[PDB]
This record gives sequence, C-alpha cells and structure tokens, in this order.
Amino acid sequence: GKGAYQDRDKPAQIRFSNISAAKAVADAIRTSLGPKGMDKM
Amino acid sequence: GVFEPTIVKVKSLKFATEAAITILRIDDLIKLHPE
Amino acid sequence: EGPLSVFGDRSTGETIRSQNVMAAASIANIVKSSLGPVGLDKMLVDDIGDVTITN
Repeated sequence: GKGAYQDRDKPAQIRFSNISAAKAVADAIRTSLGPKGMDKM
Repeated sequence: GVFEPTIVKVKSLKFATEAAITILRIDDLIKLHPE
Repeated sequence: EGPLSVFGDRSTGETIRSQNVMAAASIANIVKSSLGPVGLDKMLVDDIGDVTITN
C-alpha cells in the first residue's frame, strides 16, 4: 500500500527468538525418533 | 583336576552381554550443574 | 553453544562413546592384575590409615 508505518520492532524479535528456541528443542530431541534411534543419558 | 560350576560361566556371559548392550546404546550425555 | 539453554553440559557424538569405553577400560585395568593362580594381591588405605589386603 502506501502507509501504516510500523514504528515498533520488538515484537518481531520476540517472535523470532521464540521460533529459534522451539526449533532448538526440536533439533535436540530429533535423534531419538524411530526404530534406529538411540538413548540419552 | 581343574573344575568349575557351569553356572559361573553361564551367568557371567549373560550379565556381561547385558551390561555391554546397556552401555552401548548410549548416544549423548547431559550433566546438570549442582545447585 | 548458543541455543538450548539447559544450564549444564551436553556431549554428543564419538566423544561420549570413546569416553565411556575409556572408563570401562580403566575399571578393567584396575583389577586385571589379580586373575589366575599367579595373581597377586592389593593393599588399600583409607584417609585415616586403616589397611585392607585383598584380591
């Protein structure tokens, strides 16, 4: 369009940090999935 | 005249195999810091 | 390092497997020298001087 300036950038950073944390946990536990997965200590 | 019970060999083999498996299945370690 | 704030130490890969194998090997090597009729004994001393002799 033309206008609707977004003068605040903090929510975008919060959302990206949330995405990063969630993907980090998913990648952490990705290995133990399947009949050929291993254990954790 | 060197003899042993067979239970010694049987039980030793079984326990050794079980311990070897249960240690061989480990992939990663996470140690938490003391409070 | 970085993501996955856990407040602790995590190790993954061949490092942990080698470390576990080394620990098992050290435990075996402690008692390897007391096997068979030609095996010898061991002496153990605590922090107060009490002595135990065994194999």
